[PDB]
Amino acid sequence: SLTETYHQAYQSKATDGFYMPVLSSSRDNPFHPPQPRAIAVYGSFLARGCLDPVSEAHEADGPTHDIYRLNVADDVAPLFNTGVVWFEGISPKFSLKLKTRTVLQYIPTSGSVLANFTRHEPTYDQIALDAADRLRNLMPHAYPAAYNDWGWLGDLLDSAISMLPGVGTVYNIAKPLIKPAWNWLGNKVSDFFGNPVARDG
Amino acid sequence: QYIPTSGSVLANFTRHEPTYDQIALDAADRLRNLMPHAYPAAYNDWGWLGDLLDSAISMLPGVGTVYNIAKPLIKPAWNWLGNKVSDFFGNPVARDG
Amino acid sequence: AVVTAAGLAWLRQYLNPMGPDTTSVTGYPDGSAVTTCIA
Amino acid sequence: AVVTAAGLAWLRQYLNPMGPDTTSVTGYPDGSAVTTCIADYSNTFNVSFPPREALYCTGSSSSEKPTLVDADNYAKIDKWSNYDITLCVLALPMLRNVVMLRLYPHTPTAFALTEQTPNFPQRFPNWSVYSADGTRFNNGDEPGYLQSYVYLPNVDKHLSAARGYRLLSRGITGIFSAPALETQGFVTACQYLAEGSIQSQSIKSDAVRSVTVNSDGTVKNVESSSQTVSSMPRYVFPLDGDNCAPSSLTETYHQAYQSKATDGFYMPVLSSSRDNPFHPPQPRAIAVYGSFLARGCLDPVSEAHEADGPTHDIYRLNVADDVAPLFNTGVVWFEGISPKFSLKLKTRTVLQYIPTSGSVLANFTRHEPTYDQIALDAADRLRNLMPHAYPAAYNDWGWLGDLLDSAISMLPGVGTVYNIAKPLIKPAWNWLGNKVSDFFGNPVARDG
Amino acid sequence: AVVTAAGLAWLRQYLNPMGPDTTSVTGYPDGSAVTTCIADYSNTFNVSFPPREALYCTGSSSSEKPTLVDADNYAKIDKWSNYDITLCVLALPMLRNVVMLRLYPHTPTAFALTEQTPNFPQRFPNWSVYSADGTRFNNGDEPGYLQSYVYLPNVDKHLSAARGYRLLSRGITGIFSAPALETQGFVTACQYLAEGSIQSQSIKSDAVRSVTVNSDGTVKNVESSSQTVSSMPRYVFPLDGDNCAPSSLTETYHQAYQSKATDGFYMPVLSSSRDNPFHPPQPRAIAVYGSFLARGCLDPVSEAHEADGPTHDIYRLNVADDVAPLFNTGVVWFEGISPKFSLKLKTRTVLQYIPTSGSVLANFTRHEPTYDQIALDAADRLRNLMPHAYPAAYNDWGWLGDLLDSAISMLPGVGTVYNIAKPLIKPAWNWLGNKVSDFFGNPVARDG
Amino acid sequence: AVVTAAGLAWLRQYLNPMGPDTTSVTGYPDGSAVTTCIADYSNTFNVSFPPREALYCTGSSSSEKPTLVDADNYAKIDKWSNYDITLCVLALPMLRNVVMLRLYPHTPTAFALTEQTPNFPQRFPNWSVYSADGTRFNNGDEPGYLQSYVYLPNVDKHLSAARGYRLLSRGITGIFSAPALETQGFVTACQYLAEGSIQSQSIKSDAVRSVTVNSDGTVKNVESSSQTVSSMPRYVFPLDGDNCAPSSLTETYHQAYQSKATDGFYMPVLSSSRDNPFHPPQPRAIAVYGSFLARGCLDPVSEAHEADGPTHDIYRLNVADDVAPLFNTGVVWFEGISPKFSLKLKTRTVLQYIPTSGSVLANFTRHEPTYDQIALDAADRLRNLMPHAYPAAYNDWGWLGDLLDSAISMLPGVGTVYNIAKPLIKPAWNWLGNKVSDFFGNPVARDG
Repeated sequence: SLTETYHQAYQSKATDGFYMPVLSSSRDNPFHPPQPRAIAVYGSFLARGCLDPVSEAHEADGPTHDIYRLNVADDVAPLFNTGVVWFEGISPKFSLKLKTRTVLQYIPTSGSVLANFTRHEPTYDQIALDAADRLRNLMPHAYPAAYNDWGWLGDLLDSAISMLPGVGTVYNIAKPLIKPAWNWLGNKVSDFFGNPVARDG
Repeated sequence: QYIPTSGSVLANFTRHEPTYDQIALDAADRLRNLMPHAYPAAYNDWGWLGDLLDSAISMLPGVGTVYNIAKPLIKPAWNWLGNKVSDFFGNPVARDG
Repeated sequence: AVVTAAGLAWLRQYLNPMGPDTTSVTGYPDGSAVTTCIA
Repeated sequence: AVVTAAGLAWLRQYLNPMGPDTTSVTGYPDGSAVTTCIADYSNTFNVSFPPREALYCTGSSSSEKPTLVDADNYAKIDKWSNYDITLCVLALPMLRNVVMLRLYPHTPTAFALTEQTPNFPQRFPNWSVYSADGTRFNNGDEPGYLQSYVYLPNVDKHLSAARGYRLLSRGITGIFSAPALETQGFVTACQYLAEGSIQSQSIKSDAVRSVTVNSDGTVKNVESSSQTVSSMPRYVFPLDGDNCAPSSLTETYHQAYQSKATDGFYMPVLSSSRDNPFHPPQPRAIAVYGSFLARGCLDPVSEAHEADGPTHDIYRLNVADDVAPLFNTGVVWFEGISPKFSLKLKTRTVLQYIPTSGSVLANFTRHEPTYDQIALDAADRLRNLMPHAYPAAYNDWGWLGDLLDSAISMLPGVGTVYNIAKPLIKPAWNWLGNKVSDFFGNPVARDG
Repeated sequence: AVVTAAGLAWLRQYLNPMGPDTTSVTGYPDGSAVTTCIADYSNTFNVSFPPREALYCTGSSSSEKPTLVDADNYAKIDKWSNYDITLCVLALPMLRNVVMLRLYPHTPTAFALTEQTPNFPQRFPNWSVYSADGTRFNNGDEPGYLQSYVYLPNVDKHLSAARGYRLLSRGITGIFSAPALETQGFVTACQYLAEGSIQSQSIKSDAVRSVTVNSDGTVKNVESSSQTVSSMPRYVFPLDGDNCAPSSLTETYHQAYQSKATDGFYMPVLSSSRDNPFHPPQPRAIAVYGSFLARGCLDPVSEAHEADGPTHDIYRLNVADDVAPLFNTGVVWFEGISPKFSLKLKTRTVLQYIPTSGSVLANFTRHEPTYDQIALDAADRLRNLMPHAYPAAYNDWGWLGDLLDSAISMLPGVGTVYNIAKPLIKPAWNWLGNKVSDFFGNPVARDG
Repeated sequence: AVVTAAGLAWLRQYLNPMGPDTTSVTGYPDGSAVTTCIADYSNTFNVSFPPREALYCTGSSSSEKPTLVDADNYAKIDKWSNYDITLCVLALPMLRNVVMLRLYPHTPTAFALTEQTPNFPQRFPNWSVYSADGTRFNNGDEPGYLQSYVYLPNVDKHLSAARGYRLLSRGITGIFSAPALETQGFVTACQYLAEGSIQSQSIKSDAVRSVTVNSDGTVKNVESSSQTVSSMPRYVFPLDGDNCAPSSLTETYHQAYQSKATDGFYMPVLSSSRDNPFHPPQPRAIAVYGSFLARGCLDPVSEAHEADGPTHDIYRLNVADDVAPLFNTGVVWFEGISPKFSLKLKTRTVLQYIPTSGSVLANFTRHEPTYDQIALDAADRLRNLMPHAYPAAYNDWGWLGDLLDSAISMLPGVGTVYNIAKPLIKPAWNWLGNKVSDFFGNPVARDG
């Protein structure tokens, strides 16, 4: 279902692993106070209830969606995507090395440990935020585990996407952007600028 | 618009063409406060729409402009009761229905 | 720097849903990159 | 005098239904001037050797009882799995039940059917067993082969809510896979027109024979109602079951496709007619013509024996459907297949509906009745040149479109504008020997 | 390379049968090289609300008795006359019985028929009543609608004395009239191909069940002759009765004609085929396809239940005739009609006969087998462009002939001599809004 | 843009099957791309007045007994031989049984058939007698005419071993001879399309009527199984038997051939269609449509009487065969023939087979699927111009090929390269008056 639905979904052989950078879905990232709360997942409703003309008594058993409690409490990062990866038909003697990197900003409370590690340099950059918002819909959902340090990033993708926001442009043309083909399964992979990606890992 | 679930009826009728247009969204946001709330039942196919209203509202968003001046925009008078109706550009609207 | 045909079509169908000119339907111009069906 | 873009797109989707570039569906270029919705059904199935729980008996065992599972006669089928097997897929022009799958212990001499109507034919995930002597299978008999129908339910749902339909294109891909050092086998595929029609077979009636011995009642109603009548009408396919063996198909049709099993197959089912009119949905019982035994009036006989003339056997499939007329019937055989195989069977069927008012289809209409006679003429011309099948991975043909459709579109009539597009030569589709050539002589290196 | 005069005359009489200039009849331009006589039947009828003496019951009341008049249930029909009514005229391709008229108290949801064969269908001046619950009407029931057949007797007389026939053209004019300040109502008209064929429905036979208790006679002839057989063959029309409501017809077909009731209608019934071969006269019972109820073999069922598969209901009209094949079926609805209306129904039917030797037709022969492929190609091309109907007074179209036929005759093939006759644009037949435009943009001011 | 050599050869063999230059057989130019073998059957028969030993009765005399010879009623047939006689040959499109011969004492008013199925129809050397009152003949009745079938056994043998067939061409030559000063008589010949189809006639069933008087058994199974059903399917030819008299044929068809008896005839049976597809061999009972007597539903009748509507009489020939579809049916009459005549009947039938694998035909294959649309278009164009027959010795027409085929091949479409080949004028085939003219005005002096 995920492969059919989402175009940027990543597929490959199990040996390729995966590398998913979770992306935000909003252009703003306001601070929020820590507030752990019990997490749950919406299910599906069974009784139609007032979805059809019914009596007053049956309004109560209207469309009520099942809520699956996880018995886990946490505070979530709003507007961040949910990722899901499947390894299908892998050997039962497998070994997965999971490596997670989570970087997040805090406002330390007075007399707390965080107060000893402070970055007093607040910068402002509207262009970067607009570029990230624009790139949100272009980047693939995942890459092979060894496909870090993409060549096309930074001064080609970021640059070539940097003049489009409004007309806030000083450099006329950086590089035309073509639709990449992330066909990892058939080894016919082309980057954002048509340059082929030979397997380096 | 729908995102069909797998093995559902909607999956047989799919448009695989996602387009991106920031200018159109900004123009709609700008026009939100100018358009009348309703029109006479027979007043479809407005002449002033599309390449006059949309165009003349299209250079204002930021400065994302290539065409210098399209058409100055004047405040319309939608006095349907007294038949003294003027469109967004001062052109009178004679009753066609 | 200029509006596209799809953006203009969406604007027309959003501002004039029952206009006779609007014949074909167009999606929201945001590049959602998902499989969509317009009804 | 020039083929439009819509006609070219329809030609591409008709000749290459499963091509990667084929994303937006386009209707038949005839200018029908009606409100229509084009539906595209893409389905994927994983066919393999079925387990015991997926097998059911077709004999009188499950006569009025529900589908009855095999009573652990699965040992013989495991013995089949000890040796190599044979796969057969038959794509009749039926809208739903897109293909019929058959498992054989070894390659048969013909595509035989059962004389008696089978009980509860099973959709793909479940199979049904048939005996080795060409009869329905009850528990304790000798299994001959397995049979299943690959069913599309959305097609049925949409056909129910439609005033008219017509099949635009159909393609079947057969991606084959097997464990390492176990990839032996050959694949054959062939298309041919089996123009079915609504016919009724000739049956006999029941005459009462009453001997009333009563003194007052001596009517003796011995009336001879044992005449010859016509059974219920069925859509009968004149498919050459006796001539559907692989070798006969290869030796008969020149465009038939043969290759190694690992290459799979990709069959773009074609149409045998130039016109594709709308037809009202009308499901009917599907049957297949057989052969006749009694010559009857084929020799000089009495007026009494003319009744039992050349009556052709009609095999009932116990499946009801509406078929796409004038579309080809396809047969593909996988011979010498390792029993631990896997077949990713993909199907893409695009068809145009006229939505019934208030139906769910009416919300997906698409109104541009384009008209392009050049595209239809090119499709008619190209019918005899395109091969019946290609390897599974041989999509996105370079010679298609700007090269083949252009080299054909200026042939019809005198409707020619360009001087000469490109000369057309006879291709050589020798996939077995790896010496494949296109319609213009360009070689093809294998991409799998 | 140029259309002859005979071909142009035939095209004019085919597209505009009731045009004022159409006086001399011309045959089909195919060079048949046979002795033929062209007959032109012009008939006029005055349809209005029937009195009590013109109404007859269709139920079992007149089963074997002759046509039985309404036993003063005419009070309910007068109550109909208190309100507005609905008229329907259905022009099937039947040669005689040119149209069928129906009176409704209000617009129906579908063009329904009776399941049981009606008794004594009545020709136009007499009507026959049908119940409100879709059944035949006996005295004391609830009348649902009135039905009549408009019959041409000369057509029957001439068809009897002919070796072969073919319909050349047919047109129906519907001049509407009503008292002053009582002219409300709308008129809709639509043509569509209902390609009938000779089919037999599936019926059940009668099995004898004898229990002979005699001591000497204990045969017990319990023979099961309750099999499924085919009824007598009938010419069945696949007309979408459930989809013949006015709104559905307008929303489905683009060329459908809608206007005010006072405008009447003028339907030039067209042909759906390029070839018009001669056919031998062969009257047959006329029936209409319905819908099916039991799915039968549309789902996996036992071999015993395959007999009662998707059997489509066939409604018998109790009318025998020979139909003109490939000619369109027309439906026109007058909704919201004042009950004190008047309809001058004119019909013009021109058809070619091959006279039987010694028959009365042999004295009216006319031998010039002209041949014109360009005219036939132009007629084929123009089928999808001409609207299905026009207002009653909209004869003698200026755009026809020198303008439309010329702008079409150079399209086919490369058979073009003149550089450019006139560009062709899409017309707008908006009779309701009085914004009508021709194929060349010229407006039309109303002439009535 | 130019007709190939294979297409020209096929055209020559199709229009002039018995021409002296026609030696090598060529297939249909459609590019079928299948393995085919062309078979050419040339047969010669010596028809004359049969002796007594060659005559058999068709009545109930030989009902289940074998063919029963005339019990010396041959005196009446000798009395026929005292006067002049009439010959009739009817070439139906049946593959075997190429023609049917009939001997009459005098010219009949129609080509009548027997209502009851005849017993043991006899192949050519043996004839079968039919009574003068249009019934089967038993010994002691009044003989009306003699009938025989001319049979090709090799055609049957080859049709048995073939997957598909199509008739390429057929010609029948009728060389006539008679003693000196005894050569009076006239010959007439005419071709016309009798497009048969697989139809079933409407028959009645047998309803049991049991009156069980037993005290315990009082079931009274009086079930009404006397309904109307369909008989076994037969291939029915709609040949105008009532309109097959010589004078009517001459007055109806312009291309009909008339001449003196000594001139014989030469009929190149033509095809009425542009497409000639392969068909699977499928022999079936052959029958002929007659006329109807009861009008039935042709008039307003009760729902009970609609069953016995216009039911057309179907005459069973008691002969089973497969026919060549869309090929013309030919009739030739020899009137006023001296009874001591002789007819050398030659037949040439060329047809293409698809050989069944392992059959005897597979050793005679000939693989060059040529494609020529121009030849097919020329054949379609020439159908209405060639006369239906020629004198027996009028082979090797000079106007054929370089003159007629060239003067026609540039007409279709705009596919014309040469400026002008030769103007085409209407020929005058007045063989009776010895004023014959070709398509170009060149006279023909008699060569016999």
